Amino acid sequence: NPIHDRTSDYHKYLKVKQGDSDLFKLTVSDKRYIWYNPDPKERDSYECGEIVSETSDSFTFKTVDGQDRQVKKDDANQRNPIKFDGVEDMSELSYLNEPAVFHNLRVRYNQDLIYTYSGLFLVAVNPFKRIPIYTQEMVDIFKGRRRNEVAPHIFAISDVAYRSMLDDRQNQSLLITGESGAGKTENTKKVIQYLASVAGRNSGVLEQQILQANPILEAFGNAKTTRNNNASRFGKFIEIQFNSAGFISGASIQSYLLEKSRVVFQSETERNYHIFYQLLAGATAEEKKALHLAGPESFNYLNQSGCVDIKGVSDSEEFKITRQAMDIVGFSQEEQMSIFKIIAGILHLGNIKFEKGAGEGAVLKDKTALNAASTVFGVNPSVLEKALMEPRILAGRDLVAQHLNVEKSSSSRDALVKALYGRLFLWLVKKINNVLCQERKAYFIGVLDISGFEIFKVNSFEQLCINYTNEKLQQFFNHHMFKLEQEEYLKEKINWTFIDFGLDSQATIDLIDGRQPPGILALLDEQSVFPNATDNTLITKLHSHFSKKNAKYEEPRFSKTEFGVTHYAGQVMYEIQDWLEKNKDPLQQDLELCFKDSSDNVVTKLFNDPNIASRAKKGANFITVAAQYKEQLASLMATLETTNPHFVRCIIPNNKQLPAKLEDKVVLDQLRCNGVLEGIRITRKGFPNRIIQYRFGITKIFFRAG
Ligand SMILES: Nc1ncnc2c1ncn2[C@@H]1O[C@H](COP(=O)(O)OP(=O)(O)NP(=O)(O)O)[C@@H](O)[C@H]1O
Ligand SMILES: Cc1ccc2c(c1)C(=O)[C@]1(O)CCN(c3ccccc3)C1=N2
Ligand SMILES: [Mg+2]
Repeated sequence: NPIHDRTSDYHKYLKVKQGDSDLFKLTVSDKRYIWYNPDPKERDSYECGEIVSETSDSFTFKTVDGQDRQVKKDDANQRNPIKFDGVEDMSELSYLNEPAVFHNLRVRYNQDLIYTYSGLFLVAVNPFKRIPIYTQEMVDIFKGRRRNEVAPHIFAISDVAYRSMLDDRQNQSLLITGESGAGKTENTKKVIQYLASVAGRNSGVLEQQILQANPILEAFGNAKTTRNNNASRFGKFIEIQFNSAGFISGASIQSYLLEKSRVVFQSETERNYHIFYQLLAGATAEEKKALHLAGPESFNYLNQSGCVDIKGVSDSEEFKITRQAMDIVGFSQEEQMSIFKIIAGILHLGNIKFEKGAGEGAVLKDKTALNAASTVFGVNPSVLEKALMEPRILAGRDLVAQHLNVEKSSSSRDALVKALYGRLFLWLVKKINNVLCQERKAYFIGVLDISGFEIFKVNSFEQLCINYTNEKLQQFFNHHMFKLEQEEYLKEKINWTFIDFGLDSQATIDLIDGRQPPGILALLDEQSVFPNATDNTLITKLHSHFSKKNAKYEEPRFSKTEFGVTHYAGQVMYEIQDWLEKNKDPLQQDLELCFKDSSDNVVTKLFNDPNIASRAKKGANFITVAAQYKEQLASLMATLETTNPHFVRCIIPNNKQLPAKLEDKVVLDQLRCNGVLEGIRITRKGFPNRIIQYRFGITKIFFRAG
């Protein structure tokens, strides 16, 4: 049994190494220790001091450099006896304080033990290197094991959810939180791997298709940002579906709004979506001539950020892997070829250069890029040129050809690019779901992988929606861990004094999405239909409603175009430029009419299939992106409320994507804003189990521990 064999790989990579006689000596020491700050300006930098004396209310301890200091017992962060260092479940610690919890994660992380329980939920600290704990042999070890029978692991919480699903006949979710780069997408994939394996299984083709969906989604929906070389730029909820017997019967991917803006613009050092680099690196021979391709430096949409490759990644090899996944999932050769024509066409569109005509209207003097795009998309270049520079609109009921200047023509060309790419992405997910989901499900385990909290030098509308999604997820953790839990204790009247755990994201949520008094998204929508609005009237309206009024909002003194939201994970300043256009998300109807006539069978579907190309109305206006965002988030939250949730908190070790480098302030900020210590305390002080060290409740008896 590998669990008990100290030579096994399980022991070697998932268990705390045996300590030596010198460590034994230290472990039976009668000395006692304290975690203190050498510099009180930096509360997160701790050293260990020996406690050398005490009074009824203070400790005196030695500092690393010697000099003795005193501290009130009520302010003291005592160090755990060292037999606790490496403990698998931190609810076992005697002293529950910040430096002690960090220390335990630190000891485990120093020996590549990245998973640790923190009471009821799992903490996963990103190793930023490969650790061989996800093999089939590891999978087989965890299969069917109760949590306290095996070491902490993403496989274990996955098995727990799978047995709860069987035993309780109840849908489950696995909610994996974390800032950008923390490990959500990798851990998501391990949960899927594990479930596909243990739920069977000779009848392996579906399981393979499920796994192969990922390189396709990542190639199109992930990109290098400053926070993650493989940042997810869309959120997803993956439903792994099981028949009533408990075997996997299918899967279905719910994808959320994609950051289409990245197709046309990337900040310094970032990349566009991986697929563009994969194509240009990995085509073939006649693909490059058939698609009129050259290198990334030759395309405006890839030559701006100064970064065309990612250390340790071969875009040409990844292209082979993406195509191989497209084959396995079932995309035809003609379908793959049309997918790449659309990628190539986008890049050609981005190389159109509009310039000033005799008058204010733009003209196109060099049509090389226009012609190449039109060739690959299968559209008429003269019709496309006219739809870009001279689109027709109604003015009242009259039909009037506009003549757009350079800036507007360029923006319209970008709008067409973003629509093509976002619609292609939706089409990819739809095609995948049609393959993966071929049976009605009895049960599901849903795994949520959102885009993680992020802060850049410039934060725009996309960042506010990403960070709001993260705030809402933290609140769902707070609701589950603290608020519902104490609501039960009351509904049962069990002698329980309510405890304020001081974690409540409600104020920030009402600021962003309040109705009600109206929050930020509601005012954005109101401005979006006001004929006379500008990004400046919008910011003025926000300040008017919130400045010196809402405690989570800040009107900054250093800028007239930004506002601050105090999120659970820190304040973010948001630049208002282009918000009304991003929210309206316009696309000239003459461009749509041009692409509806495409000779290409995939392009034609992107523009004629209503599930892909149609947009809902609200009154006399198309539904705004903020409204679409809210519908998606509301649908997710409604789904989660039907499941029994399991939480995995991914923690990034530093801001440099490096292994073996824990950064104290970075880690501790996450431990605080994630509510990890509060989560351990409720576990310890509360009454985790109730049917039908104790309380007799009105209709159940509640159990502690044990
Ligand atoms: N358990 C792991 N083993 C090995 N490498 C990992 C692990 N978890 C994370 N990584 C590395 O860390 C990188 C970022 O992790 P990822 O799971 O993509 O982050 P994320 O939380 O999904 N970020 P985002 O999509 O931007 O919100 C990965 O590409 C891997 O290099
Ligand atoms: C549950 C949910 C709902 C909406 C979402 C997300 C998740 C995301 O993670 C994103 O898919 C990440 C990008 N993003 C987005 C992009 C542009 C505009 C608004 C949101 C997101 N919206
Ligand atoms: Mg991700």
